[PDB]
Amino acid sequence: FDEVFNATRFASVYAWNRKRISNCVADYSVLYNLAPFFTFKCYGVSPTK
Amino acid sequence: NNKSWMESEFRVYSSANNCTFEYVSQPFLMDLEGKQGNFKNLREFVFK
Repeated sequence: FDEVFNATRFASVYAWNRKRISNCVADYSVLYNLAPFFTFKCYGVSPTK
Repeated sequence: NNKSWMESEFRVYSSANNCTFEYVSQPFLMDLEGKQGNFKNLREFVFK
């Protein structure tokens, strides 16, 4: 899931690119522990869950 | 297959607008005719 955000040049502000995610075991705890990825305020889902 | 370059078989459609899902895997047809003749296929499918 690295290639959709962590990459060369991001999308245009006006024209945002869409990436489909399917068939994976994505784990978001790594982003939880990553000092870059501190903004994690989930509105209706437990953030560590 | 068409000679030299990539074939023009994709003439069933010419334009694609918007896309949601993609799935690439091994071909659905595992039957082969390379063994010999005198035998035909009995492919059966149900699409539900």
